[PDB]
Amino acid sequence: DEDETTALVCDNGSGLVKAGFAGDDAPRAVFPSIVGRPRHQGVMVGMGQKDSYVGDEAQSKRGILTLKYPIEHGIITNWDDMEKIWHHTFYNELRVAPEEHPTLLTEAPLNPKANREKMTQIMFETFNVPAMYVAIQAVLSLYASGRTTGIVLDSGDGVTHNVPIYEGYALPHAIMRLDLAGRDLTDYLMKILTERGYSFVTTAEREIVRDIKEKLCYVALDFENEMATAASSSSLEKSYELPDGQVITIGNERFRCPETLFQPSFIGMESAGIHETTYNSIMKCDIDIRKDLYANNVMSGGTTMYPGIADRMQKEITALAPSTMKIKIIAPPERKYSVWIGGSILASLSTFQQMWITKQEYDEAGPSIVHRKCF
Amino acid sequence: DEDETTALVCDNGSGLVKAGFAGDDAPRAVFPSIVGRPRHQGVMVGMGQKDSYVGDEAQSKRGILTLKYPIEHGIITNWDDMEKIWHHTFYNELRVAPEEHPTLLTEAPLNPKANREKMTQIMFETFNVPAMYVAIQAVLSLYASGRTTGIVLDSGDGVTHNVPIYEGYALPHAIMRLDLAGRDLTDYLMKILTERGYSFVTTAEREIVRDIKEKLCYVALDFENEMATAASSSSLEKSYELPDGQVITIGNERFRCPETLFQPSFIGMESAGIHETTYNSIMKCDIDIRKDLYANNVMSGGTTMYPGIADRMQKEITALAPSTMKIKIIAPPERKYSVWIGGSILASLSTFQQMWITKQEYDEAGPSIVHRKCF
Amino acid sequence: DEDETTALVCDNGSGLVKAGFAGDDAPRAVFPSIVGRPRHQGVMVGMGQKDSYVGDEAQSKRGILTLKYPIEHGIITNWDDMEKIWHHTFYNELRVAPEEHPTLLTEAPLNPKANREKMTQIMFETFNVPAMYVAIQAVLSLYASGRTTGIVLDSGDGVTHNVPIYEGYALPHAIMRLDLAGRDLTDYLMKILTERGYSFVTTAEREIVRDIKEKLCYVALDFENEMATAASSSSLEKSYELPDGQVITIGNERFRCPETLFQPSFIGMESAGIHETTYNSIMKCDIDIRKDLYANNVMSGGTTMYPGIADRMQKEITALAPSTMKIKIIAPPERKYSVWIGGSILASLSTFQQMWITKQEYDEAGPSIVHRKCF
Repeated sequence: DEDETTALVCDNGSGLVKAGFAGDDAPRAVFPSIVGRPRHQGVMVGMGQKDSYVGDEAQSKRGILTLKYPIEHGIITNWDDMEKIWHHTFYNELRVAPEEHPTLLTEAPLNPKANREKMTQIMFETFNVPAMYVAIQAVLSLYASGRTTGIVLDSGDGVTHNVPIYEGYALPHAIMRLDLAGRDLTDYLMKILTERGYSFVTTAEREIVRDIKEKLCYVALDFENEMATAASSSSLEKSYELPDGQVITIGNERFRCPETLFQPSFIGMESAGIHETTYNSIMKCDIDIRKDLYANNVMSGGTTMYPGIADRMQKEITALAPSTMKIKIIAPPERKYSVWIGGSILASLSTFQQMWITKQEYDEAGPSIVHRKCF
Repeated sequence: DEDETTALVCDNGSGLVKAGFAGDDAPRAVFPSIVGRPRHQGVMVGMGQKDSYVGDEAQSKRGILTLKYPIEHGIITNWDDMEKIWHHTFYNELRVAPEEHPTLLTEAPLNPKANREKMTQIMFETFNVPAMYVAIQAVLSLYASGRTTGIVLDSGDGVTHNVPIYEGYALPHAIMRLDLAGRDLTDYLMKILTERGYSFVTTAEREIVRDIKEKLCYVALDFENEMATAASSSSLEKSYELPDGQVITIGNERFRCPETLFQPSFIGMESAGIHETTYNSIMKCDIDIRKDLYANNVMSGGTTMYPGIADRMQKEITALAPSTMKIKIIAPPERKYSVWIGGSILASLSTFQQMWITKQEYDEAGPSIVHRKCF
Repeated sequence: DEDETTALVCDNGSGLVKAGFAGDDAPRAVFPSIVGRPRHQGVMVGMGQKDSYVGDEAQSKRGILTLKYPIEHGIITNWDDMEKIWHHTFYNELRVAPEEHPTLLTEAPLNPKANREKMTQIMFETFNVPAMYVAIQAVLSLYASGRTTGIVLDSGDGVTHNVPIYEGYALPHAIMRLDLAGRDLTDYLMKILTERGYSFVTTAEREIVRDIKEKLCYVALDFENEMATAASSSSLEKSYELPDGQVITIGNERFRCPETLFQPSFIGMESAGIHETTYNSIMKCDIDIRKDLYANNVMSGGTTMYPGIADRMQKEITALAPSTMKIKIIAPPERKYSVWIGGSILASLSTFQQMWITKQEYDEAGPSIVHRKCF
């Protein structure tokens, strides 16, 4: 803010990319993370007002774009289209030069070592940004929620991580990476459909599977109790019309898919569901740490959107843990965008200075600097 | 035969249609799959001893036939001419009534739902065939080979499939379709030729492009290594004169087209060439299958017809995959007809009892019978 | 041999399972202790030649298997895969029926009540074995060493125990269990590396850390003196190249990791190291027993494998313990396998018969039989 280190905020999420100024309630420019290259070349018949297709203009008219995804799962296949993406982001809708103001970015949990310096290198050395920082996705949520201690589960849509939080910042040991997330459930559902006879192999119908799950699917109170229920037909089979060709009936699979977070055995993971993994991180921390960790439990992300994810967690948690303190699960009305919300709040507040990384700080210790200050 | 279920084998594919009886090791009748109706027409002036033009007599004449192609990419646009095609197939060269003997047919991979029942309807209802079955094209090839292990890459000519095989039938989950195939190369060569200065837009010269490619074209050991070699004009440019009235000099382009099978970037595909696609299919189908798959990889169809196809695969495969097992490429002397050869053996053998569909099984499970029995 | 006992010897160890006949110099059949199920489902394409993957054949494929470990901390998570493991052990390489001959098994110290009987139940009632015994791991090592009294430290890999031994057998009261061991050191090394800038979160690099530690690591003599030495780069930093693409420099950390064995303070636990706990076990024991205990000290297991481990013990032990008697540390040329090289002597020998537990005795006494004959 006016030759101040503050930080303009860009969230690099799987669905859309949100960017804007520090100290502002909502993002300015929003577009899909895709960059166009030719798909059926033939040669250039003519070019539609630009060399490469990037952002909102590209998605609306589709076609030429190969639907190349620079960012997914937190990992980037090709850096070259990225330079164009930030160009569209700052110059076209923000209407401000990146050189003039500070930049804040969101850090996907357990991201590769190469990416932090590479992302930073483009903005400082290439475009001369006065300062910039990449924020920890899990840490931001805790301050936004208004709690100073606990355990936070936070997934943007790409990956899911369990990060315990203490008065001091958490370090690698306790934190674990989980492969179960909301996008995963959409992919998982197609796999189960195979036994009756329904298949959606191509990306054209990929969107449809996602649509089916959020409007009609729900989370079973207990999978073991309701399995017996599936023999009869009433609640499990519901008539639904898909606009394109045929009727689809889904019963047991509607709840079988959501059941994945609590029952990983069907999908194929060694680790137990989300409630079991929560116990592991809390247990190995320092002994005075535990009493206020249990009081605050935070559930967030796309996979917690279902009709009652929060209710299941309380029964199970109290059985294998100490009974000397309150157990409560906190789930905000809009936990899915809790990731984005924390980042905007950080920009607004000046408490954020201890947390961030300076350009000079990167070469004092080298490429290992991101690990040194954050997880 | 006479009443035993056995089989009559008729193969509908991208080149020619082969028909015969089970227990027989060679085809009885072969003709191109084309049916003719008037072209310029002018109403009618008489009949050329054939109401509709079908089979071997038709192709030699050319001229009158519309060159209507009943089968494209595994999909048939018009079924009315189909009835005539089988009429020529069984009644003339075979000299046996379809009504009298059971029929075995070949299934084009990832074929549309409408076609299985439609094909079945023509035989059992219209012509009263005692029994029939449709067999999956990738599965048949492995038995002719005699191998009980190995991966089969097979293309009729129209399409390319990377279906996994383990002495059984594989589900839709592990099978991929590729838009890159042997007929494709013939079409591709005209497309690339446009930058150089040659055009073959009309259908009259469509046949000619194929002829150029098979006799003189070859597959470069490494495209990256020989690009430099292009400047020297000795091996690359050969003087060939086309029978009609033009001279065509082809150099870099002769191997540039073959190069397409291993380097899709010039054509315009997001996926990597056939060797990479093989890795994609191998990772997903089953890990334990891999040790025996690399040793026994099989290349078949029009695509692998060009000399030197087997050697390139050996160098490329070891770079992105495990190095704990033997690497060899197996291409039989007549891999182009490998699809048909395997099918005859299944008809001949009594093992196929578990694997086939009877005349009233279709009625018992309804239109959904094909899906119930096979993927 | 067939008529009476003699007894087969099977050691259920940390990395390999050894089985064989009595009176034998070495074990007959050895394989890794792992059982596989499908890792990523996608049901089955063909079959990997077995319903379940067990032993040496299973390890070679290593991909499709779930890497489920039947033995951890001397505790078995799932009994069902165990039945298959013994099936491979006796029928495949021994080429003798378990039913025909008696079985001897190694007992992990301070093991759960359920396990002795459960292990016994499978072999007797399920397979009708004539006789089966489980031996005390700490007791066997002492006889192999040829010493009748002393303090024995023995760790296979999973756990570390300090059990003092007198002319008569020891009982729970004067024995201790430690969670710090040789496999722990492999895990421990990753935790320290965080300060320098190296992190290996995944299991793929887990194996690599183990490789680093045994070839170059050593155990520092008096840690407090050596910290000043840390400034000098001649001994602490060595250049070593990792096969997968990274450079690893280990200095202070190479000796600091082994240090944890003697200095628990760095990790954050209030549990004392091996030399302090040695004092604890001896103090508990009767007053006229200590003088012969101090003269002979036995060190064994993975922990004592590193060069220079024996010398440190002499200096440290006398500091907090009495100085009125000779202090000597005895380490055999091979102590890692000392666990296994104990059971063989008291298996081959006829004397061992009085010590063991047999079929009828288990039923006659009941669930209390393990306690009745052993501490």
